[PDB]
Amino acid sequence: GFRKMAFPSGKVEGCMVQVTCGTTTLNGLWLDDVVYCPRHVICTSEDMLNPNYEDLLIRKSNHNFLVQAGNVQLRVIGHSMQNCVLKLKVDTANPKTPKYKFVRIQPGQTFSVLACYNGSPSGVYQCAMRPNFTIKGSFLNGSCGSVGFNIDYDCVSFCYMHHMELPTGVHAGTDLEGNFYGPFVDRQTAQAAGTDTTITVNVLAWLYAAVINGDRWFLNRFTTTLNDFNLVAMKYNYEPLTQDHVDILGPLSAQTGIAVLDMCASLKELLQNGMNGRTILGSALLEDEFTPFDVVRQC
Amino acid sequence: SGFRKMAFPSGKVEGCMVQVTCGTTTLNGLWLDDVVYCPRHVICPNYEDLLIRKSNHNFLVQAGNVQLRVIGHSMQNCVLKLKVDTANPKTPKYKFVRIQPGQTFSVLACYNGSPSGVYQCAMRPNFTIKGSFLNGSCGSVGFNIDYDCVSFCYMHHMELPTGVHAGTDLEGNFYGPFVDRQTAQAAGTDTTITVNVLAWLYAAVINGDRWFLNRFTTTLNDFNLVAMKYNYEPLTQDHVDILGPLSAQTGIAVLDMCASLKELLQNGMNGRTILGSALLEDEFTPFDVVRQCSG
Ligand SMILES: Cn1cc(-c2cc(-c3cc(Cl)c(F)c(OCc4ccccc4Cl)c3)c(=O)n(-c3cccnc3)c2)c(=O)[nH]c1=O
Repeated sequence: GFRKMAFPSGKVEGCMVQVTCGTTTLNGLWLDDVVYCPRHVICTSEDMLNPNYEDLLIRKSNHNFLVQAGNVQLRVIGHSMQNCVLKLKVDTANPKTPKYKFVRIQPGQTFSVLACYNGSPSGVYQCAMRPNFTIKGSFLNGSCGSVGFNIDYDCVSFCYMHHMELPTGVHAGTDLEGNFYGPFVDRQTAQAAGTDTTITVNVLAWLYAAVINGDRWFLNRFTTTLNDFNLVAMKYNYEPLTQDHVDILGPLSAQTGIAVLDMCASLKELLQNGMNGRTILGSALLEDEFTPFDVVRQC
Repeated sequence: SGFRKMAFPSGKVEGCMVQVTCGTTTLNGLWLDDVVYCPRHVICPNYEDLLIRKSNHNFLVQAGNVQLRVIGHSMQNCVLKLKVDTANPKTPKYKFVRIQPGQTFSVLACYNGSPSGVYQCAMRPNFTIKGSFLNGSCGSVGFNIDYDCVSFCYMHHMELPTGVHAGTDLEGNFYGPFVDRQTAQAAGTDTTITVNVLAWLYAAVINGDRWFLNRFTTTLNDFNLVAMKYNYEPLTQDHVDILGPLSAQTGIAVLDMCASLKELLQNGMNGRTILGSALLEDEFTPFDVVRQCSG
């Protein structure tokens, strides 16, 4: 069938530690001899509205950072800040370090989240970067420093580190170079996410998946132009579909024989009619958290 | 805040997955101490005489890029136990358990000894699971983690025509009325897991999705007569007491929430969603909702 699978979390579990600074404890990512964690681990609650992190970090000494992997304590021998991520240099390389790289992902892209509390992982789930650069995750207090990743062969690509929960209940974070996804800042001042839209190219990939698994009830005889489609789909809060999106789908189009702009016409009709009580691949809603790359891997 | 289908972290189980090959067939095996566990249909039907002709060296056992010499074999129900020359140094604290319909577990899907994805499943009332499997997945395993102890509960044996999957516990007993043979087999008519739907409505409330709540209450009998009408599972008194912790953390008594559910069963949702779903979700247990939404 088609289930939203996460990646096996084992390679990431071996990297999670807890980082303590004063009364603050959150999770860090231990790779080689560096521990990475959100820089607000150094913050007090009075500084939260307008923290001066450079001013706060220059006042800290290595021995102020208690880093703990399992039962073991790690000695911090250096520290530096990169954008919104703090990098704590430690005196012993992590022997469980996998092959890895850091990558900045784009809206529509999917990844797995290892939700951790006190450096101990508690669950893993699949997630997508929304077009408004938030993620609809599942995070409790203490989850800061949890990370999102993909696994390709044996290479863990780290793409997200969790920093905060916005007022609307969605989550905001940075890449592993500390740059936020979206217009957010690690400050407790008012900030709001742009209106969230549906990831059109992902919905289409999911329909192609439905056709591959046997389900054709939503297909119609029509075709459309790219500009006719975008004019209709914008009215439903769908992301504009670009010629690049059209190119990304070509393999699935070839595999099923339905041209991309035919499938677009079926999606136009589905938006107009709703499900009429039916389901596609076990869902009564249009699914937008499977990329074209995903569909092919599990189909 | 937020609510997701969440699996247990699979690291403790990844360290136990291996490929087993008998002739042409290659499927995944579970390596604990000095034994590899896998479905007995990898020997291919009569298995008593079929296994008595296979020698230890009929079974190629690859643990990653290393070879395990099979030095013994044994069968327990539908599961093959291959004794190997050396114990798995990554063996977690573990036990074998059998789960009940309605209970959930995580699944580590493998392909040629290679674990490739993890997802959270529920044992259906008809004893099947709606999993995502492609060829090579057999012997992929289901488990729960509690503390540091892995409870293994599921080993996958076969796909079914409906797209659902059938398998055994780690002692080789099937879940449901299925046999590991090429015979044509059909899943029984499924039913919805009522206590899970209710735990999920509780998760929706905890997340601020409150629209489906109403002033009323009901009775188990009046409610249960509407469950049978909608192909829902009988709600029992044990179910109510199990939903107790959430009943307090929110102020919604369980038969109050049942009035909400009866009223959603009757009239559906007015083009509305609950926790981003257009359907009533029944794959989260009361325990699942607690471990995720409070601590
Ligand atoms: C000390 N401390 C702090 C945290 C921690 C900090 C935060 C957090 C971090 C930063 Cl930089 C903030 F600007 C922030 O104000 C949010 C806000 C309030 C009002 C208006 C707008 C905004 Cl944006 C919050 C957090 O959001 N969470 C969290 C909670 C629930 C789910 N996910 C994340 C947790 C922690 O986990 N451990 C630990 O010891």
